[PDB]
Amino acid sequence: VTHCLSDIVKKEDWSDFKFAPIRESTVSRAMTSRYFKDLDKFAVSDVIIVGAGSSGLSAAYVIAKNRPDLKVCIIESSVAPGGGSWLGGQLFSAMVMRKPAHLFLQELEIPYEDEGDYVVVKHAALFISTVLSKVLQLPNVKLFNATCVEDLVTRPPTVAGVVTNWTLVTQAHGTCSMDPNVIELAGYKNDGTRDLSQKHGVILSTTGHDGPFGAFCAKRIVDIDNQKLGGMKGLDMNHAEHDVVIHSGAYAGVDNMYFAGMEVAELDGLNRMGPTFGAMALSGVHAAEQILKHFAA
Amino acid sequence: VTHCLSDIVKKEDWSDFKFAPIRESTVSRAMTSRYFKDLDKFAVSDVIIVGAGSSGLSAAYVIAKNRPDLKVCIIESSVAPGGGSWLGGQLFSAMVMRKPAHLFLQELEIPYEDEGDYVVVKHAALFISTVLSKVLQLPNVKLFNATCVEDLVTRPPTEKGEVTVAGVVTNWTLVTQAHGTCSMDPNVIELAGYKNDGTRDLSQKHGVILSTTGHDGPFGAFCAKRIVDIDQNQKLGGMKGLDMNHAEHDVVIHSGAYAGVDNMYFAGMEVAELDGLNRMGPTFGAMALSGVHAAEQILKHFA
Amino acid sequence: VTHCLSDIVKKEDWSDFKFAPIRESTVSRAMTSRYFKDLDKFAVSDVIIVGAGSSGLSAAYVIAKNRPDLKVCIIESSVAPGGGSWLGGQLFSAMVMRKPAHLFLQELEIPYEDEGDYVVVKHAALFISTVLSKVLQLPNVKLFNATCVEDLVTRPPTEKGEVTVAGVVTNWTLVTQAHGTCSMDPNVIELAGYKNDGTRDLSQKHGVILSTTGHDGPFGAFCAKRIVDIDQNQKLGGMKGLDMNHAEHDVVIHSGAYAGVDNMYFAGMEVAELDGLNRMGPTFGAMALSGVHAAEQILKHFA
Amino acid sequence: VTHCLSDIVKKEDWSDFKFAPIRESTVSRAMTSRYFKDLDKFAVSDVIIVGAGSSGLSAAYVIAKNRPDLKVCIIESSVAPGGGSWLGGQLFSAMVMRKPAHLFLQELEIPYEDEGDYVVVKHAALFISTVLSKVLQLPNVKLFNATCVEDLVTRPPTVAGVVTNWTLVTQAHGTCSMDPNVIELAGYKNDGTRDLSQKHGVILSTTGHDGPFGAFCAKRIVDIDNQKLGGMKGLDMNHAEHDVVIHSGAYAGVDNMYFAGMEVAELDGLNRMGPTFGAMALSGVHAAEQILKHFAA
Amino acid sequence: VTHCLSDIVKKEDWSDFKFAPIRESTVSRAMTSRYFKDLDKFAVSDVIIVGAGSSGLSAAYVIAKNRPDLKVCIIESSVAPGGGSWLGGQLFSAMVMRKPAHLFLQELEIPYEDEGDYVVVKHAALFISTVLSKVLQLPNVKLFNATCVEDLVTRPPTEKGEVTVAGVVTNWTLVTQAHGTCSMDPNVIELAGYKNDGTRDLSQKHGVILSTTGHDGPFGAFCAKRIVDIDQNQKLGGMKGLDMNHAEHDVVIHSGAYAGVDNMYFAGMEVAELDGLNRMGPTFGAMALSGVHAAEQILKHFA
Amino acid sequence: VTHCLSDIVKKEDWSDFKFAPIRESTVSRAMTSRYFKDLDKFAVSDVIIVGAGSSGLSAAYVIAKNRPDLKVCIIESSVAPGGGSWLGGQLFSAMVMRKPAHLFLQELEIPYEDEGDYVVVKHAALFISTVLSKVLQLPNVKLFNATCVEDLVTRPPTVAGVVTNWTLVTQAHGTCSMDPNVIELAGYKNDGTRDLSQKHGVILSTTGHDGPFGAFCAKRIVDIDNQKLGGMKGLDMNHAEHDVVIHSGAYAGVDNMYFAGMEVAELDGLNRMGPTFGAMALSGVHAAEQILKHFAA
Ligand SMILES: C[C@H](/N=C/C(=O)O)C(=O)[C@H](O)COP(=O)(O)OP(=O)(O)OC[C@H]1O[C@@H](n2cnc3c(N)ncnc32)[C@H](O)[C@@H]1O
Ligand SMILES: C[C@H](/N=C/C(=O)O)C(=O)[C@H](O)COP(=O)(O)OP(=O)(O)OC[C@H]1O[C@@H](n2cnc3c(N)ncnc32)[C@H](O)[C@@H]1O
Ligand SMILES: C[C@H](/N=C/C(=O)O)C(=O)[C@H](O)COP(=O)(O)OP(=O)(O)OC[C@H]1O[C@@H](n2cnc3c(N)ncnc32)[C@H](O)[C@@H]1O
Ligand SMILES: C[C@H](/N=C/C(=O)O)C(=O)[C@H](O)COP(=O)(O)OP(=O)(O)OC[C@H]1O[C@@H](n2cnc3c(N)ncnc32)[C@H](O)[C@@H]1O
Ligand SMILES: C[C@H](/N=C/C(=O)O)C(=O)[C@H](O)COP(=O)(O)OP(=O)(O)OC[C@H]1O[C@@H](n2cnc3c(N)ncnc32)[C@H](O)[C@@H]1O
Ligand SMILES: C[C@H](/N=C/C(=O)O)C(=O)[C@H](O)COP(=O)(O)OP(=O)(O)OC[C@H]1O[C@@H](n2cnc3c(N)ncnc32)[C@H](O)[C@@H]1O
Repeated sequence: VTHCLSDIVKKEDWSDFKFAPIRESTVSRAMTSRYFKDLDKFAVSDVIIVGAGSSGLSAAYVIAKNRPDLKVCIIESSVAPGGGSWLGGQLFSAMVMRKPAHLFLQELEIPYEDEGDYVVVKHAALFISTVLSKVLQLPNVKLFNATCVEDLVTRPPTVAGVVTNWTLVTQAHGTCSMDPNVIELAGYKNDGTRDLSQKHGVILSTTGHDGPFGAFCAKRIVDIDNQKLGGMKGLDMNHAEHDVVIHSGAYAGVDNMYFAGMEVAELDGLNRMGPTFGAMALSGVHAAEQILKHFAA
Repeated sequence: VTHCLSDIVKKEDWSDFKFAPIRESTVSRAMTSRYFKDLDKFAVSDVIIVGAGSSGLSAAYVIAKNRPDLKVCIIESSVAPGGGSWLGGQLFSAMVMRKPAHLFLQELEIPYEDEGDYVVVKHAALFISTVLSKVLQLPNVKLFNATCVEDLVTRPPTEKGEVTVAGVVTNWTLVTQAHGTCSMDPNVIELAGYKNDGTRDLSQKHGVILSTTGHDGPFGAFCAKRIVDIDQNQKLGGMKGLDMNHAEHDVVIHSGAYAGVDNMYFAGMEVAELDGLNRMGPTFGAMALSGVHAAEQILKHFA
Repeated sequence: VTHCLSDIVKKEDWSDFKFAPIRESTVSRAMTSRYFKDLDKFAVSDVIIVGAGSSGLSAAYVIAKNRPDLKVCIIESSVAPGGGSWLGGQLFSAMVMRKPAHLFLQELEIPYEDEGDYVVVKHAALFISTVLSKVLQLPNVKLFNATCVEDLVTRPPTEKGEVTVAGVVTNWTLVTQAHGTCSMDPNVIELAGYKNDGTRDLSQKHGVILSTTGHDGPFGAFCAKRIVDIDQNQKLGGMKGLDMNHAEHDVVIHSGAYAGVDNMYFAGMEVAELDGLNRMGPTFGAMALSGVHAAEQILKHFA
Repeated sequence: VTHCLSDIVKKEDWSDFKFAPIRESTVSRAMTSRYFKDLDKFAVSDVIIVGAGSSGLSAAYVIAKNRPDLKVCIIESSVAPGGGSWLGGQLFSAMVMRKPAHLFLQELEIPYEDEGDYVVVKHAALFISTVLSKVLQLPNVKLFNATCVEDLVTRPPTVAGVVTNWTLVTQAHGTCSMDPNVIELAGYKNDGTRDLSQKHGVILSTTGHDGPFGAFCAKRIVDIDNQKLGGMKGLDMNHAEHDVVIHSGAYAGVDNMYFAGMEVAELDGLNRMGPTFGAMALSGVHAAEQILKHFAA
Repeated sequence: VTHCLSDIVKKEDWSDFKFAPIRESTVSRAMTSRYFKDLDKFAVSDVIIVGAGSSGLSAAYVIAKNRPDLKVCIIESSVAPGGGSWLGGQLFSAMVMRKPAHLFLQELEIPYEDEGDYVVVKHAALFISTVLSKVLQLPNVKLFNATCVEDLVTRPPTEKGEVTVAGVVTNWTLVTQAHGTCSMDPNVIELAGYKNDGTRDLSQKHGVILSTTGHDGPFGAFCAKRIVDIDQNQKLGGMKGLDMNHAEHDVVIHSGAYAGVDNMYFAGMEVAELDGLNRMGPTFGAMALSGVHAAEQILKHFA
Repeated sequence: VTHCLSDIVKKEDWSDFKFAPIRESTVSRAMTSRYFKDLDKFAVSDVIIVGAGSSGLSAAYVIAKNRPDLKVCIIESSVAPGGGSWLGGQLFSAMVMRKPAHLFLQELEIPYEDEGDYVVVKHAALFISTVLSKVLQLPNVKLFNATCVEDLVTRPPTVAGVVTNWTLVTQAHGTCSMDPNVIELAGYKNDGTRDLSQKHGVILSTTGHDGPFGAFCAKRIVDIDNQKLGGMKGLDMNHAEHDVVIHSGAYAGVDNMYFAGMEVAELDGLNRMGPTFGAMALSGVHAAEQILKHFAA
């Protein structure tokens, strides 16, 4: 039997095992210094992705892989990212993805079972953990998990950033009050006005349809903007997956604002697809394409 | 600007995009058929790992990588696996691991920042997502997430002790969390080693349970408490104060075979609860390496 | 009618008013940079005070005023500090303090009504807001509010006892209140006195914990219970009935160094829970003066 | 080592320490007598301030300091006053105030760190505790904390007072029922009609935007009055802080009614500012100016 | 068709009806002034009755009717007094009382149906509303409803026992129910018998507590549990099974002075919890008569 | 010392005390037989009063005292009747009643403190317990407490009864489902049609403004009927108490339907009065007058 310590630990009872000694504050400072550096670096971001589910992570991979220089800030309200992609339907495991979504799986080197017009990843968790791993390895991506977007930063008749807090704080806003923080989009001067020498940053909202804060940016934009929440319709896989992919990308009516995933179905009043995931990944690819074109222009 | 569909979607507006058509029942049947196959195949398992946190997943990797033929059944009560390893401390990100835990990171190809006597993974999420990915790709590993162990399957006492494990009693976590409120029976996952009359077959290797359910949360230290509750010759030590030097050392050394019960193994913070050890707070080297230690003992059992 | 802007706002409708312009990220960075500096500076503290109620804040004032060079780290689980001192009894306002506690009020310049053997501050809120203001102005005091102590950092037993304190284990209170529900690790604040290998440096003064977490609420008497839970040579006395004469006397006298644990101090109603003393109800002289007593002992330790 | 008892306690073990003996009822009566005197005195008030957060307390200081003769009744639903000013953003400590808000800090002798166009108070708690201390020391200010305004006292087509209860009672109104009390504004006779020989009292509502009873008086006035709740818009510090300060003061459509703080943003549909506090203090100053002018006329 | 306003309202549409005018503050001051007078007058009481249920209210009537000069202070945690006597069993109405409890009904002029060995009040609500009405009319009785006893005021041990009662610790019930969640101090109500230095005045009759808090609900058997919790020479018997013959007999006989504590009395179902007696279910004769028995002993104390 | 047992119990230790022996089932049957007799008798009622608070009980007394022959069915959702009349305001005790409400107190022989234009009952609980006692003593009044009205029984374009359940069942309707019972008004045949030889029964709804089921019949009538819920306005004692008394009685738009108490303020959009109780009692008297006239015609 062989493992990473086979050459270092020679006693069967592991009596010769040891860690190098440590002081508790060394650990605290190592963590906190790095988190402040993140908060400082990403206080102005090029791309803010709200929601690290299948659509948001798929988009994050394509964006960051193509433009490793861009600061991609991912805000995820739950402790565990991945949203609704840890399971298939009814607590079962298998993740069905219709072709050509398998081309995304090949790119990420995610194995699957080919069934002709669709493929199956043997566990939804395998897809999402793989995408997470690959996204997180990229140099200018930051995952702020346990952190919720509570509002939008705006400028008079565009988005200009997001308003953030610890999720557990947001969930206690009903119950002394606790202010949020802010993450700003690229493109402004120290007087708060537009700097046209800079490319404007963008928000991609991929907060799904479900859960405590589902379809968050859609509701807030509708709350402020002429626009109404379409409302997700009944389940119809052929029409739902097609429309979600096609409708994903730039939002008409607000500048520098993008959507993907099931949030698009809520906003545009499209069908839903239930336990199949091709459109989540590919809507992320589509949104990412449009976002990458914005930064190339 | 290139991506996986660049060769087949040529319209800027994606108007030429399409999925192959589908019928809803095809998707349903594709999912359900597979889940039953899993339930049928793993109804008798060689290794049952309770809790897919850092220590459980680290152990799973070492076991399954070394013995890809063993049925390794991972039961995880939460929807998302990974337990307490998606964050560092106080909702911050960085994962500190003391050397020699960095050798495990090297094996898994997880990048880190070397600070001398310890290293830092830039996000805890990077560690746990990577281990998950590599574990789940193995051919005889199954993750039953959203599924809780709520009791042990046992056989009567022997010379080895009062408690003799033979499997776990399972349910959907959401069902378990409603038991206090018409009642809903559990399922069972059995360990290898028994005949069709329920008695031991000594020609067969007995399966094992590795419990790695941590110390915290709704079901923390589950198997430790159940074993103590069944056998009053044993007691819960109770996790003591934070002391990184002593806690990480002791958790690693004390992980593995549990003295009073046969075919029963522990790793991670559940060991600290059971043996009354110190805790270490936001450092993770002992979680990975206690899993490695338990895995070694389990592999030797099957050798 | 005059106010701070009378010289720069001349329009009755304030149409000539303006702020200097600002960028949102400037504000964010101004806040976050400072909080990290605090976390870095106080990661090793000289005095850790658990609970910013009347007794904790009174102690903090005496300690920091006498020794402004000491890092005095105040951990308070609630958003608003002040604990039980924003009101008198039954939601009424007046704060009764028996003499000689009025001498403390004089030092803090808190006005009161003299009734002979006792005095009355016209609102409890006036006492606690004033002490808070004066404490927070001191240069090496830090208030980490919305932050809970959920465990102790320890070192192995010595001749001084079973429990040896070396810091506190911390988290955002809202996280602590969710532990029963993916798990979230704590942070640590360490006491002065240890080297980079985690062992004691006898050339350095050991830091101290003063626990003043009261008797009531979600985390009442936290350190008393944790110390009792770790060392079974000690037990929780349990707060007895209301008896103002005996309760206030005993709480003041019993406050200070805890007999069984080194570098550990108590004041306020937590002392009553630990030593099994009477309670006093809506009178506050013993809270302030027990803080003074504990502060004296702590200053002597550092002298 | 020296403290307030160094000349009175001479034993190291404090064995010579003693309190003067007391009877429990002496303490009870001292508290209750004073609270009834308060209830009696302030049953008719000149200024009722609803909400003791940054804006309400800032206004209370300016009003009471300039007119120490006026009965200023502060109603605060929480046990601890101070509202949302015990923290900065995301549970961090520092309180950023843009100039000229620093002139308010100088007046209250609150130390700060000067950063050019803005200043920083090292802990939000230092600002709010200092203002509280200074406000509470004034002779005709009363803080009724743990007490909630549940409704308004009115007279046919003005405000004439507030309807009060213990907050914990208000929070149980959903669950035998429990009547409120009343606090009346100055200006009426014993038959309940207007006494024009008296100056009419005023309400200043500063109940914020957040929490269990946020924007209370705004919602209730809109409920009764032609007026609609504007609804707080997205975060934009330049426009939010400017407008909140400017819009604070007398409400158009109801006589003797004033607003300040974030309640103004909800009512008038303004932007929000997130974790900066200059407009809270200065909107209170502005409202206080208008209120003081009403009582001077 | 006649009613109280027939002589002053002559219009069929009541258009000539009117109230005398009023100012809102007149009403407020009328209420608050009176409540403070109550708090001031009863701050020292002769008899403190904890719980305004059937047994407490029955005792109150007998005590106050016989000695109208005594300050009888009734503390009731609920908004509505009457405890468990607004209904019979299983939400049905009828109140069964075994003879000789019917003699109490006769004294209170409560009509009943005579069934031989027992009688029936047609609605439990009729019994409890009538006793309430007659009790509240007495000149030195005060009902502090919506007010909970959450502790006892005590003095140090004597020859009479470990626990020596000197009053009760009070708060608004809604505050007490929030203690587990900034902390809120209680008030105090003191028993007659002490001087201004808090010590006993042997020239004065000591006041008494009668606890009648039942067995059930949020604060059931409060004083029994507190007395047991303070003095470990005593234990909670625990209410046993239902046995009407033995339960009603024993509750009546065992009610009155508590053996281990001076100036302390019990009646009703709290006695069953304390002494470990049977329960009786939906019959109420023992509640009324145990109150009578306790009242007799209390009156003899003051005689 | 003398009590009801002084001639029966002669031992100081009460050792000679005894109850006559009993069998547990004797007690059960005595209770249950009587409750079924009530359910049977009142299954058709002449007057159904919904809510046994100050207004409903005041009305019940006047109705039943004048017409002891009428079956008066009082439905009360709480275990304890009395609604909001066990306390004055802010958990204080005193009950202020403006004249001429004192004439009602004299009739019920409730002592009070005369203060000129108003009187004070020393405890609200004294008023409500006295009225309860006197109402419950009447021969054809039944109090079904712990019982909630969940809906109305109707006949096509009138009320014809109420739909009832145990309150604890009603409160679990959100969580296997549990059907209600019915209480019918007098006036119908066994085929369910109107019997014009009989006087139609009436509903008086006095369910207040507050609590879990406040203003129940007002909301349900508005739900079905042309009519809108006025909504209770601000506190103004002079106008509120006058209007509540005047507006109490027959509802225009539904036949055989009456209101009194604060439910009238919700329905007709009137002011509220806070902690004064004259209008509650007198609105009950007014409603009772109209109801008694209906049964006299
Ligand atoms: C195909 C399947 N079902 C279809 C059907 O049933 O018809 C399905 O719903 C998809 O898996 C959804 O994927 P998508 O990426 O659109 O959203 P979701 O997985 O919920 O991810 C959203 C993520 O967004 C997070 N989130 C949600 N709201 C917020 C917020 N305000 N701030 C930060 N993060 C937020 C949330 O925690 C989650 O991780
Ligand atoms: C080092 C750090 N902090 C130390 C300190 O603060 O002192 C720390 O606690 C570690 O991250 C814990 O790692 P470990 O693998 O021991 O447990 P955890 O991450 O809780 O994983 C346990 C997993 O086990 C799951 N689980 C818990 N109970 C059950 C059950 N009965 N059935 C199935 N799954 C269960 C649970 O959801 C979770 O995913
Ligand atoms: C005299 C009066 N009544 C006596 C009686 O009724 O008999 C009375 O109880 C005093 O006001 C209590 O003063 P003290 O300073 O002992 O405690 P408290 O005011 O509860 O302050 C404790 C503080 O400590 C905080 N706290 C409590 N637990 C924790 C924790 N684990 N970590 C951090 N902070 C904690 C808590 O939020 C609070 O602010
Ligand atoms: C600048 C910052 N954030 C801006 C942003 O996020 O965009 C911010 O929100 C300010 O700190 C708010 O200050 P403001 O004084 O407007 O309100 P707040 O601090 O909530 O104080 C309101 C006070 O009013 C109290 N309160 C609230 N409602 C009531 C009521 N009905 N009766 C009595 N008191 C009440 C409440 O407890 C609290 O103390
Ligand atoms: C005979 C019947 N059933 C017997 C059986 O089922 O076997 C039965 O239980 C009797 O009705 C009980 O009468 P009793 O007077 O003992 O108590 P109860 O009616 O609960 O009245 C207690 C009162 O006491 C109150 N209370 C209870 N605890 C407290 C407290 N700590 N402070 C103030 N008041 C308190 C409570 O609200 C209540 O009103
Ligand atoms: C004057 C004072 N305050 C004025 C102000 O604040 O402005 C005040 O509100 C009065 O005391 C109210 O008297 P009223 O008789 O109108 O109602 P209330 O005492 O709530 O009685 C209603 C009764 O009706 C009951 N109830 C309420 N809903 C139902 C239902 N659906 N079925 C049966 N019973 C019901 C409820 O339990 C209660 O006992």
